[PDB]
Amino acid sequence: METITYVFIFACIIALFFFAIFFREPPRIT
Amino acid sequence: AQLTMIAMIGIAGPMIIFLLAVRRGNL
Amino acid sequence: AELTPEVLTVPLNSEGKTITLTEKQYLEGKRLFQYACASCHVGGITKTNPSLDLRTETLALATPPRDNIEGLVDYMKNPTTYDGEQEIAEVHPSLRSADIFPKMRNLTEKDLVAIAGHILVEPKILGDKWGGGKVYY
Amino acid sequence: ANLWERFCNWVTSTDNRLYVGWFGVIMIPTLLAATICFVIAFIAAPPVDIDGIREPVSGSLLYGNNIITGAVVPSSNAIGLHFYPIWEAASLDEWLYNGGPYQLIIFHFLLGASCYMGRQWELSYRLGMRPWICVAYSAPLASAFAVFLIYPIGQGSFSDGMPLGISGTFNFMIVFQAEHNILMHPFHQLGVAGVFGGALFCAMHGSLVTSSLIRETTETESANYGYKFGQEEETYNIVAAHGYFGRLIFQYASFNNSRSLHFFLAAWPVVGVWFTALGISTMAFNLNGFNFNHSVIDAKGNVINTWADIINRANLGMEVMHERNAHNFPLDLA
Amino acid sequence: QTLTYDDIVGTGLANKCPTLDDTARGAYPIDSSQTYRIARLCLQPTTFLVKEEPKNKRQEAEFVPTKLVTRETTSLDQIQGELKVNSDGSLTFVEEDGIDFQPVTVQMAGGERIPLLFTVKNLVASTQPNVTSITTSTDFKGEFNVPSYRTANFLDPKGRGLASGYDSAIALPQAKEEELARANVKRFSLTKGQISLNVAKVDGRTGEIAGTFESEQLSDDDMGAHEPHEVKIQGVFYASIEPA
Amino acid sequence: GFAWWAGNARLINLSGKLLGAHVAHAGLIVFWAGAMTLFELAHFIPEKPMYEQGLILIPHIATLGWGVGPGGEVVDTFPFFVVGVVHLISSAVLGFGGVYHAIRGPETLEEYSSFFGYDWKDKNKMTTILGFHLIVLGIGALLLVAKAMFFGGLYDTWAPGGGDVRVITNPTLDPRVIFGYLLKSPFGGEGWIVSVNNLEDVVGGHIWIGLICIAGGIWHILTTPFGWARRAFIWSGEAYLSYSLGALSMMGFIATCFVWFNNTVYPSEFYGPTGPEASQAQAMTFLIRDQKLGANVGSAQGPTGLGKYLMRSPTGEIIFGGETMRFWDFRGPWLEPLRGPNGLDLNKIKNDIQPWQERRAAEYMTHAPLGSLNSVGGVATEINSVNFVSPRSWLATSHFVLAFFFLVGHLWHAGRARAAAAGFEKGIDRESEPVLSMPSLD
Amino acid sequence: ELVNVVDEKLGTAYGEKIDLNNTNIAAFIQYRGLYPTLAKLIVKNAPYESVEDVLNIPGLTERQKQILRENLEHFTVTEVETALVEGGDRYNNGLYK
Amino acid sequence: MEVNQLGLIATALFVLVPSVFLIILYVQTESQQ
Amino acid sequence: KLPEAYAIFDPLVDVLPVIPVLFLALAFVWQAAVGFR
Ligand SMILES: CCCCCCCCCCCCCCCCCC(=O)OC[C@H](CO[C@@H]1O[C@H](CO[C@H]2O[C@H](CO)[C@H](O)[C@H](O)[C@H]2O)[C@H](O)[C@H](O)[C@H]1O)OC(=O)CCCCCCCCCCCCCCCCC
Ligand code: CLA
Ligand code: CLA
Ligand code: CLA
Ligand code: CLA
Ligand code: CLA
Ligand code: HEC
Ligand SMILES: CC1=C(/C=C/C(C)=C/C=C/C(C)=C/C=C/C=C(C)/C=C/C=C(C)/C=C/C2=C(C)CCCC2(C)C)C(C)(C)CCC1
Ligand SMILES: CC1=C(/C=C/C(C)=C/C=C/C(C)=C/C=C/C=C(C)/C=C/C=C(C)/C=C/C2=C(C)CCCC2(C)C)C(C)(C)CCC1
Ligand SMILES: CC1=C(/C=C/C(C)=C/C=C/C(C)=C/C=C/C=C(C)/C=C/C=C(C)/C=C/C2=C(C)CCCC2(C)C)C(C)(C)CCC1
Ligand code: OEY
Ligand SMILES: [Cl-]
Ligand SMILES: [Cl-]
Ligand SMILES: [Fe+2]
Repeated sequence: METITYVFIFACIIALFFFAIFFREPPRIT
Repeated sequence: AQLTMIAMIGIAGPMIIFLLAVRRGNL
Repeated sequence: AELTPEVLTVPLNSEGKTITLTEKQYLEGKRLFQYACASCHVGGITKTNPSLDLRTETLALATPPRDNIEGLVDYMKNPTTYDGEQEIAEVHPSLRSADIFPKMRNLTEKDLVAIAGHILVEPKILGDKWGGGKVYY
Repeated sequence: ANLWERFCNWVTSTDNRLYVGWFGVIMIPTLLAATICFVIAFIAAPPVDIDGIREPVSGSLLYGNNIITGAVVPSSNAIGLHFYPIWEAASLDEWLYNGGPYQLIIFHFLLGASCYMGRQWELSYRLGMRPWICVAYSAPLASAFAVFLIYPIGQGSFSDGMPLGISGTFNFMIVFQAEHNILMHPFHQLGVAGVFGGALFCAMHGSLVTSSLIRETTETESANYGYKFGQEEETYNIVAAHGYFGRLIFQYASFNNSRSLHFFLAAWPVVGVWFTALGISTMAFNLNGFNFNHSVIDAKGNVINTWADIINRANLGMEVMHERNAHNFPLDLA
Repeated sequence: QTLTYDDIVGTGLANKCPTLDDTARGAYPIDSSQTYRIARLCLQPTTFLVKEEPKNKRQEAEFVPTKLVTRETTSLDQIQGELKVNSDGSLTFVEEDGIDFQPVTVQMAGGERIPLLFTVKNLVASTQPNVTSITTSTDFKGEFNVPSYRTANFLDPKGRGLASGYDSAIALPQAKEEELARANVKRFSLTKGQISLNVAKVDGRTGEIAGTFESEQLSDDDMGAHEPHEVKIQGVFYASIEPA
Repeated sequence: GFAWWAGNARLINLSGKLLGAHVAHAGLIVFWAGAMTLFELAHFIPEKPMYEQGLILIPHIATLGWGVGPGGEVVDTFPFFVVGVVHLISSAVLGFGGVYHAIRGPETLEEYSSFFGYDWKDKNKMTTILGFHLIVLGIGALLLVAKAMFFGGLYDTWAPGGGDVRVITNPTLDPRVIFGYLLKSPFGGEGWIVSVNNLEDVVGGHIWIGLICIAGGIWHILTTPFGWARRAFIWSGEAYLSYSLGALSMMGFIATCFVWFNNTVYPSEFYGPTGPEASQAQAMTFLIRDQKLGANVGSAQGPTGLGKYLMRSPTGEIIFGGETMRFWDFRGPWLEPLRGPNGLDLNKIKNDIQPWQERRAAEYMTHAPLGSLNSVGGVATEINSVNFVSPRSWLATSHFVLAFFFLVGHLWHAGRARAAAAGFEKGIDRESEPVLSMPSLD
Repeated sequence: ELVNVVDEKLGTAYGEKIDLNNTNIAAFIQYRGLYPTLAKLIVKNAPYESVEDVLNIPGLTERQKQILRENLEHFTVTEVETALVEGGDRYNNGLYK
Repeated sequence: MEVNQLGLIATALFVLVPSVFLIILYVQTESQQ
Repeated sequence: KLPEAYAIFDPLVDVLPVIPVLFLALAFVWQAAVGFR
């Protein structure tokens, strides 16, 4: 149960990276 | 003394700058 | 505390006699011990055979007793095993083996007395640290 | 329109969301190999005989470890510096007992990170930038090379490289202190100066700029909405910052030139970390931190201890305990 | 031809015992008077078999095969010792010395590691009576000693040992100690093993022999922490005989 | 354009002042080699091993066969004096040339002579100067061969009877051997070219290298670069600097490992034992001592269950036990007499260890390359008494450090060369910022 | 029922004399003329049933016998403890300094 | 392993409660525009 | 030790190897003399 918890949190961080890179707030000039 | 010789040697370089600048050469 | 004549008074032989060294001889000997012996014997141990050390009590149970100037001078000439049963000049530095241990070549007789005197004095100064190893560092 | 020219054009394109490039062509596969092997082994690898004494060490979550204690464990001392790819093992079981994943991960990783550094040069050229961001990154890259490759080379074994784990990292640095005394080594001290100093200048520069933001917002909104990405005008008043900081110390201890300031910010930590990387790398060949053990003695010859001797007592305690079943002879010469 | 170190190094051949030619169907005759030593005895395992535990009553567990995970580090070699002739014609080999142990760990299905001290220490092995010649039908049967896989200085991962180490679970200061007795008190086992050596080849001229061996012994018990498994080793051997 | 702290960059297009900078700097090199040898000889006590004396240059001269006899004993110090004096004197002549060309000589060479003048962008002239220097180096390599074969030989730590100066009459020519080393894995038990372990292969490889260098020199005099090379490279002074910084970095790294692992062209007689050697020596030392007391070293089970003194490598070879199991690829003259075909031979161990090998083992275990920055010998926890740091650590560490900064210098100047060649080394043209003319990524 | 057999042995003569069947060979440095030669002989020819058996080692010179007699009272014998004599531990028990 | 039984719910809420708070705030931000 | 005929120059030779270091220092005297032009 501890193993599943660690891998779950790790996997959520990877998903988050995917969203943060590809579904970011596009930076727009002024 | 080894402190004697490394004094005559260490003064050489700065003496070259000194002579050249008070004779006003290509520095 | 300081390096007094009591400290510097060590046994000359097993009969009972004593010689009193000078500060000069002592610092002389320490210096030659570093040149010729500390690579194996730093601190009074023996790196290449730690079961044998330079503690005065160990030397006194050596055959030929070695806890005196003469024992030690002799050992530096014609070393033996601890029971005196075999000469070991071929694998231990000594004047007899100075062809194969070149550092022993320039050791005069008085150099030997200094070295031997340092060996006997140091345990009087450092106590257990002499020959005790890393436990006492 | 030529097929290879088309491929060369996509490879080096500046329109890809993530730049590939020629360095990226090595980086991508090598980092995926290292990453995928690391994640699998961190979760599920069985115990590894790191010191070659048939004393396996459990590193993975499934074998009783948590996040803090887990590691991918270094390859066996029996292997030394020998190359241990999977195909040199009789079986994956053998490879796992003997530590083969550690080699796969660190060699792919070092390659891929080296290319990461090349990639930074390369995108800078395609964008018309100056080129030296990659020189900055070479400080951490060198540091990774030191703990994963150089130190194992000098000591003769990947079993003494840094574990890929949090507690394994600590084991590494404790045993390093006992065998080298990194703390008394000047190149580590510059590392500390590099890293303390960089955190300091990080905070200063951040506090000085924030202090001198030009009022562009109300109290109800984040000051951050006063900068618009790509605006031409600076967003703070460097003369107000210089006037503040010059008075806090004195005038000529404070920068008025933003280019010198930012170069200084780059140079300080990069250089201190270069040194600390070189410290690991030179203690790899046993040129160790200063030794002042028994350097002060009294007039009789008594040892008068110093803080350096107390350090030595600690170092001795680490020495006699580490790898407690692995030494048969009195000197731990590697 | 016999090879040099630099021919062998890194091949794995160093772990292989010498082989005899298939032509070698001789007989080495034994002068009951004269005495003989074994100059070299070499044992190469090829197969590690471990006995399972069958859960319930006399369901008689089997010997199941295992994967070697410790590589080409298993052979015994340079073993030497008296080869005697007894009153009754039997030959008895008494081991004296040699590289006569190797630690091995093998892996059973499911992943369990089984370490063992593959050994013939103190081997005494004896033919049938009235040998008079060693031949491709001669059998040596013997027993040997299997000391603890770890010796007395071994420290377990929490600092506990037999001739050294802590005597308690120092990380659990006020735990009840009786549950921990078996882990806290290390003991040193010394068991017996059995070997059969079957000569299948003989060079009458040279006095070399080779063949096949089966031995049975116990695996490591982790200084009494858990119960051992019975192991069976199969492999090939090589000896050379010399007049005393 | 350049600041005082980038002041040497002002010489890029002044071939005359740049010739002077190079020649005066070559004088500093020859000067150091000269003074330092004389400093080492002034301090040299012949009854002490060289490696107890902080000597790094004298061992280089001894290894070339001068000054020494059997076993590495020093027998005649006059060749060490000579090598220092000659270097020393020759530096004045380079220094003279160097300050002449930097201060008074023609500031640019091209007006004075079209032979010595160069423009960095002239691909033919640059390949021609490269051609000349390739030949010089070819000659240098053959000087090593000439010494080995016609002027005394070289020191051979492997020569039977303790090592000795030996003339080399059958150099290895077989390209399979010589280029075989270039193809060996750099990993353990393999060593790439750092494993070279006999002088025949050393001398043979240098014949090859000298021929290849002379042929390439001639090739590069007679050719101009092909179009694939022309389009692949930047052609500028700073770019050529960057290429050479890359190469010296690589070579520095190689030399690091060579002085750390190799005991043929760095004889341990002179340089002290390698790390692996000293570790193997300790296991030998205690095997010898315990066997003398009655221990059966082949049958002693150690705490882990592996042999206390002897175990098996992963490919089966009988090797020393304890942590030095990592060092079983070590080969050395005091230890090979105990090796048979299966690794270390138990009957040779039991019967044929000589005293000289006992002495050498003890000597090397107590002179391992461990010590402090302030030259306290040994592990970090040892007390002051022994003033020793192995030359092998001094040379390994120093050349690691230099190699690393030259790789940094390689990156520095390569990226700058690229940016200068395309014209944005000074920054981004506000009126033509390339990103502002690209589509956005999202 | 689980005892540490090395600790038990410390409660016998082993814990106060040189035990001819169990003690590591370095201990013979404690008395005069016993190490290395006689200590080598004594360890090789263990075990012994009484202390006095040491004198029936073939090869002793009469001076070796005399040395042993001067030291018989520093010797004891107790049952061989497997844990103290396996692994070659009578020659090297992992203790140095 | 003999781990603390309440570690799980401690962890689940430590993730869930703050994360949910941010998600509420973000979603109602996005639907202002 | 140097040949006896050169013994007089022992203390000069003990100082000689530091001289290349002194050329580095010298470039900074020169540049202070011209104002780091
Ligand atoms: C994000 C953007 C980028 C996109 C990238 C692409 C996305 C896709 C990502 C790929 C993710 C891959 C995940 C890799 C899993 C690796 C599995 C492994 O290694 O698993 C391998 C398995 C494991 O094998 C078994 O592995 C076991 C290992 O057991 C261990 O593990 C067990 C648990 O399983 C227990 O713990 C056990 O006790 C322990 O010992 C035993 O050793 C068995 O004997 C052994 O057979 O083997 C098998 O059969 C393997 C089959 C190969 C057999 C060899 C035949 C030769 C073929 C070589 C194929 C090369 C591949 C082609 C390359 C390219 C082609 C163009
Ligand atoms: C063959 C080697 C080589 C050569 C010929 C050059 C040549 C050049 N370099 Mg490069 N460089 C090199 C190696 C080399 N470099 C290395 C190895 C690095 C990485 C460390 C660099 C990093 C580098 C940078 C960052 C820059 C140059 C620049 C330049 C140009 C001007 C340099 C100058 O005026 O220095 C003037 C010399 C000094 C200011 C003194 C340097 C002081 C050093 C750092 C102290 C070292 C002290 C030492 C460790 C011990 C001291 C002991 C004590 C007792 C005194 C010039 C073309 C500049 C450039 O881009 O121009 C185009 C520039 O900005 N160099
Ligand atoms: C090995 C190191 C080295 C070398 C060989 C050079 C060489 C050179 N530099 Mg660089 N430089 C260096 C290090 C070096 N530098 C460092 C560390 C810095 C940082 C401060 C600089 C900064 C620098 C700047 C800022 C400039 C140069 C320039 C020059 C050139 C002209 C100097 C001049 O006008 O002299 C003027 C100086 C003098 C007349 C003073 C006298 C110095 C003499 C030569 C000392 C010799 C003493 C010696 C014991 C005599 C032996 C004689 C005997 C053998 C016969 C010259 C080729 C200049 C250049 O490129 O010109 C376009 C230039 O602008 N250099
Ligand atoms: C690689 C170094 C190098 C290079 C490329 C040059 C190049 C040049 N020099 Mg300089 N010079 C150098 C080193 C160098 N020199 C040195 C070391 C000194 C001091 C000895 C001088 C002193 C010097 C002066 C005083 C003058 C020049 C002049 C010239 C120009 C004409 C040379 C010529 O045709 O002379 C004719 C060439 C010869 C007679 C060559 C004969 C063979 C030589 C001497 C021996 C070669 C052997 C070998 C390769 C190296 C020595 C062996 C040693 C390693 C043991 C030319 C630009 C002249 C100039 O431009 O002034 C306006 C000038 O007057 N040079
Ligand atoms: C200082 C040495 C030196 C330098 C700087 C050069 C420089 C050059 N050479 Mg010359 N060359 C030399 C020595 C040198 N050469 C010698 C001695 C020979 C005789 C064999 C040659 C033969 C030669 C030929 C025949 C040609 C050149 C060409 C060129 C140009 C292109 C180089 C290029 O693209 O290679 C970069 C390298 C590659 C593109 C291929 C990589 C191959 C290596 C072996 C990969 C291995 C790297 C590995 C990681 C390191 C370990 C080594 C491994 C073998 C173990 C360039 C001007 C070309 C040219 O235009 O001629 C006019 C050409 O066709 N050179
Ligand atoms: C601080 C400056 C410095 C100093 C003092 C040193 C000092 C040294 N280096 Mg290092 N080095 C440095 C910077 C420095 N280096 C840098 C920046 C790099 C690049 C990263 C290197 C890369 C490097 C390598 C790759 C190697 C060294 C090596 C060495 C050592 C030997 C040098 C030698 O013999 O050259 C060789 C000399 C020459 C090339 C000059 C010409 C010599 C001729 C050809 C010799 C002819 C001899 C012949 C037999 C005569 C026979 C004639 C017969 C007929 C009578 C020496 C201690 C060597 C070493 O020991 O490493 C452990 C080595 O392999 N260095
Ligand atoms: C510098 C000249 C010395 C001096 C004065 C001594 N040693 Fe050594 N030592 C070494 C070894 C391996 C032994 C044991 C020999 C044996 O019995 O097998 C010794 C022993 C001694 C003793 C006797 C100590 C005792 O308790 O009886 C003495 C007095 C002694 N040494 C003095 C090893 C080494 C070395 C290893 C290379 C070196 C060097 C030296 N010793 C140097 C010296
Ligand atoms: C071999 C020989 C010789 C030669 C020699 C020579 C070659 C010398 C030279 C020398 C030199 C070459 C010298 C130099 C020196 C210099 C110096 C002494 C320096 C100083 C410096 C300083 C001190 C600095 C400072 C500063 C400044 C200025 C500014 C900035 C800051 C600072 C602080 C850094 C002779 C002749 C003797 C003869 C015999 C032998
Ligand atoms: C350019 C320049 C520079 C540099 C320079 C240089 C680098 C220099 C060089 C110089 C040199 C490089 C010098 C050298 C010299 C040398 C000499 C001058 C020599 C002499 C010697 C002698 C005298 C010897 C003698 C003897 C003998 C014979 C025997 C033994 C003893 C004796 C040693 C005594 C600088 C940066 C500063 C600045 C800028 C410019
Ligand atoms: C002497 C000797 C020897 C021999 C050796 C030899 C013979 C060597 C060789 C060497 C070699 C023969 C080398 C090679 C090298 C190469 C290299 C190092 C290369 C490089 C390359 C690069 C760098 C490239 C780059 C690039 C790319 C990739 C892409 C395009 C662009 C460019 C071009 C940039 C021996 C060991 C036997 C022994 C001892 C002594
Ligand atoms: O430090 Mn102490 O030294 Ca380098 O090895 Mn010997 O012991 Mn072991 O295995 Mn990793 O650690
Ligand atoms: Cl540890
Ligand atoms: Cl060990
Ligand atoms: Fe900023």
